[PDB]
Amino acid sequence: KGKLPPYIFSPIPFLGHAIAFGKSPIEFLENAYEKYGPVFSFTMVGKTFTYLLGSDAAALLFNSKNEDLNAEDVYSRLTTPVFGKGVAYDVPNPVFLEQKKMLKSGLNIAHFKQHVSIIEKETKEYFESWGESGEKNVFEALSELIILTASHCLHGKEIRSQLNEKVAQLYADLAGGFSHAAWLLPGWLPLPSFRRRDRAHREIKDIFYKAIQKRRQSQEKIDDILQTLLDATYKDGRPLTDDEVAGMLIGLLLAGQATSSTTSAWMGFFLARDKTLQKKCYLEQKTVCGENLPPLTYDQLKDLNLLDRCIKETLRLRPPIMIMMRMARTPQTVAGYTIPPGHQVCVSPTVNQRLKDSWVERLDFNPDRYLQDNPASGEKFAYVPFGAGRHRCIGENFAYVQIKTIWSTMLRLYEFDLIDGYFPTVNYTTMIHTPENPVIRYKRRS
Ligand code: HEM
Ligand SMILES: CC(C)=CCC[C@@H](C)[C@H]1CC[C@@]2(C=O)C3=C(CC[C@]12C)[C@@]1(C)CC[C@H](O)C(C)(C)[C@@H]1CC3
Repeated sequence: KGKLPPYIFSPIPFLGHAIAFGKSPIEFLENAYEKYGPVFSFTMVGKTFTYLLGSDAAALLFNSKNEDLNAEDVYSRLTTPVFGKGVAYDVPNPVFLEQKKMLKSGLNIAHFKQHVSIIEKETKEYFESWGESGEKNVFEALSELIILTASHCLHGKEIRSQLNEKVAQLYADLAGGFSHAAWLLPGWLPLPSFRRRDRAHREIKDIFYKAIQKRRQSQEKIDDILQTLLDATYKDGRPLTDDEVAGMLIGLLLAGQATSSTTSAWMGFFLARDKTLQKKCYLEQKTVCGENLPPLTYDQLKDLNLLDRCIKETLRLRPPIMIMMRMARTPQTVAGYTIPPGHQVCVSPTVNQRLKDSWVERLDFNPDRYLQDNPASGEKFAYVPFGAGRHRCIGENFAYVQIKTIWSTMLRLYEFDLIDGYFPTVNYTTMIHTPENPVIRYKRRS
């Protein structure tokens, strides 16, 4: 009822902080935290935004019911142009919850066991074109490759065979629609995400009419994923339209690719920058898999603990998801403040995960930080790259399978280096932080 969180003055009448935030969001929220503490509001584009920084505040959002802090109210703008109607934030949460469970069917030890071989092969195949040595763009490569690995692993061999590396460029433009601008403005501007949704939709639509050409009198007794969707029905019983199916396959692919490819690229540069550490990851491959480095198996992954912490530290310093957003529909209180209905409520993993008074040597890439007590273990919500509560990621496990496998394979192929000391800066083009000038030097390993 009572007290609003501290408000941050802007001299710009309706825009508010839209420009400064859009240009440098992290810097902004860090500065805001030092001056206003962990809970504050500011205006952007005639709207009020309340951020919850650090673990104790962020808990309000993470522990929230969707009825009170609503996701789709914010997210539908961003994702409905990308996935299309009928799926995700374009439907009630009870429906989206049903879809979420369909997609979880593919995600268990059974499938992961097969995934590891697919991924290792796709990777090795892909990086032939790099030959023995050079200087190349590793982010473009992983973007291409992970289209292939993700579609193969999650979507099946059939779908995979109709996709190729040109589809990465569709997906860059899909992900291009996850921008400050798209977040805050009505969709009438130079977003070509719509063209790429037209294409990615068509591409995925051929595939239904392919299984459906057989679906008539050919009932598949080969286990697939598109099959699961076509075969499945909602709680109430109704079957998914060809449109629902299609959207969910676009989303599943983006899910497997967008967050993984930026993360994978960053790890590259962190390891290229710290050579001692890259060495040990290589040695770990041998210690764990044997000096003769045979093909990778799912069961080897759980023991690649250093690489595991390298992924963890990358997601700490460069999470692919910088902020999560909800719309307050009912008043809410945190830290002695009341957030009224209408506030957009936000948390930032990026910020939480380098908080000046939580994370010692906050900006250092040190994966050994997890071998002593640290906020990821000793706080509930200081480390949240995959989120928490009712909205959290179903795909963390697959994600780690893909990135470990790709980077296990890649360390076996090459030794990586920076080019004249240059460590990529952050590119805030989109709300998925990619690295600047992501060209890595590489030569043959061993
Ligand atoms: C590094 C890889 C990934 C990261 C960092 C990541 C991160 C996240 C985060 C932070 C959320 C929370 C959204 C929110 O609270 O508003 C989320 C939700 C989700 N992610 Fe991911 N994700 C990744 C990979 C994947 C993969 C591979 C899949 C599917 C196979 C996937 C599917 C989902 C789904 C279905 C949700 C649920 C959204 C909701 O319930 O509102 N993600 N992810
Ligand atoms: C159901 C199918 C159609 C899509 C399922 C995946 C979808 C729920 C996941 C995948 C992409 C995803 C998570 O990584 C993303 C977000 C939350 C949930 C999403 C849409 C969101 C929307 C969370 C908010 C972030 O700021 C940002 C806009 C970058 C991402 C975009 C990607």
